[PDB]
Amino acid sequence: SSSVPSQKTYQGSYGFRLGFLHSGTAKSVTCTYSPALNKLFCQLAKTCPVQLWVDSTPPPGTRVRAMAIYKQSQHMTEVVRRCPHHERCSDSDGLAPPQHLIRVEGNLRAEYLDDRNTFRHSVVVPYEPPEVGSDCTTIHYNYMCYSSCMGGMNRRPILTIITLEDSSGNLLGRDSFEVRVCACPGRDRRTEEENLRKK
Amino acid sequence: RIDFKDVTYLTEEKVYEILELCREREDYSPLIRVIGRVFSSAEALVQSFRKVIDAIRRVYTRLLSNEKIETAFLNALVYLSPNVECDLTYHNVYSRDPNYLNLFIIVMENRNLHSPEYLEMALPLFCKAMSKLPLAAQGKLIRLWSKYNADQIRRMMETFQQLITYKVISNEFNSRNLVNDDDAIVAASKCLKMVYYANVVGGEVDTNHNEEDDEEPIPESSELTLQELLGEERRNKKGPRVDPLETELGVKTLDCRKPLIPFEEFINEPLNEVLEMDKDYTFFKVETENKFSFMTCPFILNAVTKNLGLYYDNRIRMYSERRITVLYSLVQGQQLNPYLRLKVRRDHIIDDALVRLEMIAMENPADLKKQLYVEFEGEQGVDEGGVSKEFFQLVVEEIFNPDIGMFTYDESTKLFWFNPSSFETEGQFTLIGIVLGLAIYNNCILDVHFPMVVYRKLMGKKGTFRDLGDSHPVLYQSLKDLLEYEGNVEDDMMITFQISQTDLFGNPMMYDLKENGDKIPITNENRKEFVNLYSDYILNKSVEKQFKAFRRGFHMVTNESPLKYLFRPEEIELLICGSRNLDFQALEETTEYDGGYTRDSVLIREFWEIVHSFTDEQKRLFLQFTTGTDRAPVGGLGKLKMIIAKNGPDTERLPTSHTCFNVLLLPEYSSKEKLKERLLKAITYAKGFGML
Amino acid sequence: MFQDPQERPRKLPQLCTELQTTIHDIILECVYCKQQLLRREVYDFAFRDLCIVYRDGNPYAVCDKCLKFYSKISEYRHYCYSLYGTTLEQQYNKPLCDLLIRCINCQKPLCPEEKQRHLDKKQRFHNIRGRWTGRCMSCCRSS
Repeated sequence: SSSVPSQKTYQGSYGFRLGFLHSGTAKSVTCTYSPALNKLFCQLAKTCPVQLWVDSTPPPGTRVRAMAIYKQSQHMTEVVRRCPHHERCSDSDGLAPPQHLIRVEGNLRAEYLDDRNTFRHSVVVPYEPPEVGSDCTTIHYNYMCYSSCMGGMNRRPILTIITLEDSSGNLLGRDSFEVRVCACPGRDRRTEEENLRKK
Repeated sequence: RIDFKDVTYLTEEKVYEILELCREREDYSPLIRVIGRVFSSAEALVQSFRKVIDAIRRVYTRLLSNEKIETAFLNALVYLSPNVECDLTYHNVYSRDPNYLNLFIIVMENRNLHSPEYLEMALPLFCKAMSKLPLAAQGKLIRLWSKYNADQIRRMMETFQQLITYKVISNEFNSRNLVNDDDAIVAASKCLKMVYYANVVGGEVDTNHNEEDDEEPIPESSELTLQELLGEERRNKKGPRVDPLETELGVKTLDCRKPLIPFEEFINEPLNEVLEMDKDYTFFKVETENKFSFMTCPFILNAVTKNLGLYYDNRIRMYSERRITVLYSLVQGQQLNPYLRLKVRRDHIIDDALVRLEMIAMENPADLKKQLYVEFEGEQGVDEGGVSKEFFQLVVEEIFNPDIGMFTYDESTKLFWFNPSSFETEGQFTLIGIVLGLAIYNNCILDVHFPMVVYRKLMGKKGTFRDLGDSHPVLYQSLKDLLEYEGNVEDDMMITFQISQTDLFGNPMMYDLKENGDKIPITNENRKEFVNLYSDYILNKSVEKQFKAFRRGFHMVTNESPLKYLFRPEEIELLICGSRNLDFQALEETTEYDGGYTRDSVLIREFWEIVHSFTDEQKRLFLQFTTGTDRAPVGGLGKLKMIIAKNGPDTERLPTSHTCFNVLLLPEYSSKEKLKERLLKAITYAKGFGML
Repeated sequence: MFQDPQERPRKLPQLCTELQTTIHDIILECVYCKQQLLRREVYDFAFRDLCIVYRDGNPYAVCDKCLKFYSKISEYRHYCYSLYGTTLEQQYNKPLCDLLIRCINCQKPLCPEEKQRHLDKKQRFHNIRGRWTGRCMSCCRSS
């Protein structure tokens, strides 16, 4: 079946992870992050990256798979599907298959993998040192997907859990992942913070 | 008439043909025009002498067969340099093409510009254009200086130094005009720094001979890993800073072992004794990058000025700690004593210090760095240093006294060392460390005979051939003799791998470096491994625990302070032990008088003459008898503040000097024979009386 | 109770899930003030993006009132690059953020309205080791 790994926190001895930048909760300021609830509201099809760093020099060269697993269990086994409106329309770059939400623009070393372990095409994420030392790693990921296309869209969140495959038998890369494309792309975050802090 | 404008770059054959044509026509004007055209632009020199290397080696010999070429050279080198400034500030020429390191080579190979007429606008402007250069080009140029003979690199370092001397004699320096606001002197200093790094690379530098920091899990201060709680990772701490060129070459000032020329040579005294460091420290630590911090050159400054900077660091440290603690007591309401009042008994001083200072240091290791206000029991008063000085000296002497068995003495070099194989308690070697740090920070002489090894491995080093040749150079010479021994050691002395190892009771204990140390014969097919293993085990790995405790104490009294590289191993000694050189003229010119007696008094003149009647040994023994230390204070006899007061009239009642304040209250006597006899008796009975 | 080195949790809202809790059932204990968690303290901890590390094995949180207690000690003692030129633009490959650091005074990575708040004063800026710290809304005036 489409069993999913547990939601844990496995960083490791060497600390490579994201780092997010906050500039305010203005209407037009979407190059930011939710400091409290750890939520991404960045505008769709917009360039909103905020800086990049890494500890010293992690060894790159191997691609690590990462599948966008849902949260609610009634469709935990569901296979992620691109929006039919985006699938049929000619809006991609041609190389992007009409079955993936992944638009690799913050990096260049990620390719779609037709994984048949659970009938789920799990695209790999670029495991590379960003800028090799600086401040607040934020790899640029912007998704163009509308999840209310009266089909298998069933508006819902998808979480990009990182799975590391290498020479060793251990699977690494378990962080506080966050990927959303539906509902409001950017805008402010104070209102969602307030209406979620009461629940 | 041929203008010779069909040729734009100079080579050996073409210049030879030009010279032949000029000689045949007996006219130097075409040659002057050609040389001016060539030296009017940078690209002409860029394409010049392009090999299809001895051209620069041989052509310059025949350039100097006349006189009219030097007048053209002067204005050519005045004009050319600003073009190089334009081509170096924002042009990235070295990035575009590595074939750019010929211009300054040609400009600098001529060993004749050093005439004083050039060194007003020709070579100073060349130095201004040399100040800016891509950071890899500086290193690449330095490689060829390093891989070269010592004589000519020496010659150019004196020509740069005498240029520096010429300006510092010419230019004026004061508070409103420091020695840094002038760009020419700063640029000359930078190029001299380049020559410095070349010369240090010339010596037999070393990096494997650097003992790794076998630091125990020192009690951390939660404000260091609070940052890791703030969200960062294990920070490469912004503490100790390193010169960028040191990173480029992988060469540190500490790495030098035996240089081609003594490092004292680089000390530019005319600049050095006109330099102020009280505000130079501010220019340095905050790192304002429009000025040059001469501490970045740890070679152009001497003992006194660096020590002034270190003291200023301690002063600003105490200022910051008080600024923090006033608000700490305002809010948290906790009581802290800024004075390090180590109030102890008269005979339990060591153990009282153990039970108080270590406790006050575990809470805050920066408390050791503070100022100490010693207050004994039975006497009271404002301690200006006399009680502190006697505390320090009695601590050292009782530790020097073999009643504890932890400080040993050798008559070969008159130096005090630790016990090689003691079984001490780690607290015993912690008051030595804290007292030593205070002496470095109390501006007080600490009578001690620590060799260079202490001040070196206390800096982060190991010790080497010359460091071994400080206590027992006889073993050094014995192994140096065996170094060139081409015979068979096995068939001559059949000595095993082990030799000996000293202990407390003198027993020749069993100690094999490896397994079967007494069963492995000496092999002559290799000697360097013997050298390396000896330089390891006989120089370290024997006082690991005890000296580890001592070094821990010193590092916890001074860890956050610019002391790791400003002072070389051969430099912190003068801060506490005393100046080796004993020049009496310094004492004469630096004299402070009191007691109401005029400086022009004949009595003082004959007293000084009586002192002159003594020799160097007698002078130093007199200094030991009076001041209490056998060496002159920091800065020698020309930097202290000695006080001459009056005890009373001409009478032999009680001639006594206030040792607490180092005031020589010598009685005023008329007859000279009585003065000579009394002084001879005082010299003969100096430390046997037990007064000091 | 969490002695795993490689599995160390970072964020308290991130730890909110695997502790069998939706948003408001976390109960832990601090270290530097030795007290139970506070809802406002949880909000402020989420307002500064800390990183919980285990103390003597037990991972514990950090309070809010202790903000200016172990941080004010290192704002006037150690000093380094204090310019807005190239003083941290070439010594490292990637220069810097827009104006974000790991702050010591405002203590969150970047406050929204703190870009020019210091610039309006120009009184001994505390650029410590090259970090452009600012001031937060919880410590604006004298409290």
